[PDB]
Amino acid sequence: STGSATTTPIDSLDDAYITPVQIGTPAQTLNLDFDTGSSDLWVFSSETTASEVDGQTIYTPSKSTTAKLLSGATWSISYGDGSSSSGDVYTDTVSVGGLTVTGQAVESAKKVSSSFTEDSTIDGLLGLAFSTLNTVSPTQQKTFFDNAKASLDSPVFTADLGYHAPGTYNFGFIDTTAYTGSITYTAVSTKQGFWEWTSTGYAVGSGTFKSTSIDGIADTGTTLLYLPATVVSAYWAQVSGAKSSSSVGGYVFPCSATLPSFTFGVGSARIVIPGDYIDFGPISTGSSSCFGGIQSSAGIGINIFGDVALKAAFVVFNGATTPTLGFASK
Repeated sequence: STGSATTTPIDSLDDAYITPVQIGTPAQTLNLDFDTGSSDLWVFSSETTASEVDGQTIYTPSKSTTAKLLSGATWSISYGDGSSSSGDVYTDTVSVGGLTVTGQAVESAKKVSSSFTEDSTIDGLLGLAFSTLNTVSPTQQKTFFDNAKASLDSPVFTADLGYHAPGTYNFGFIDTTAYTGSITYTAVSTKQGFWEWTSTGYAVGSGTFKSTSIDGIADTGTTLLYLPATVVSAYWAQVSGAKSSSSVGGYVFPCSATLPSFTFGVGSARIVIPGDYIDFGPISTGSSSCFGGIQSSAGIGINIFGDVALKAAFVVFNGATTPTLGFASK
């Protein structure tokens, strides 16, 4: 089997991407944030505290003839941005782009943190990291990809995120018309539960490539590119007037600036992030200070190849017995 679904930016900045997902019988379609940096499929639901729902579409398990409470199971998750959610668990039929999994754990939110309530465009998350990170207790549950894997034509999914435009998540096949050149594959460590890999270096604009190992994670659920402070300083030093602002929370730059590109290495190959992709717009409405799309990871503990980086590539998440990542230009 295969599946193919369009993913759409939630706003004009590409802060996140939503992908329609069919849950239950008859189908309830929710728009979920596909997150290769986490491993829970959770949804706003009829069980979510009413004051914490503001415009999201909810899953109502009592209206699904295939829903079954997973007795005793609870979940609770915290994300790198400080947001969180928790609740109980049903199993139900879940379909993405024509690919159907029966008995998928659907984690129903009883509580969500304010940032989720305040974003009416995201009805939940669909985790695509390794199932070892799934938070369901006392019986850890598998991700949608893990459950689908055996049925797929090939044990892979691909992320083709758009810049200010829709893109595609495919399951079970590699669309050879969706990229240019060849796909360069690179080794993955699953020791932390992530799609963790080592970039071979970087360049700023037309500058020379610096060969240096940068370990980080391919994370579709993180907006920005978080890299070591040395690398980030080298980038922003090429933007007149850019500076790190403690009060704003990162590097800002004059909105009148033209940003240089940023290149990262994948083996001997190179992925170029155009300068435009690094502009996240005014820090507040009407400001002439703009927020940068490349930020320091120094306070995170891990480097994160988020959407800023991934949207410049066609990305293969190869879930074979020994997982690998592939990157192609497009």
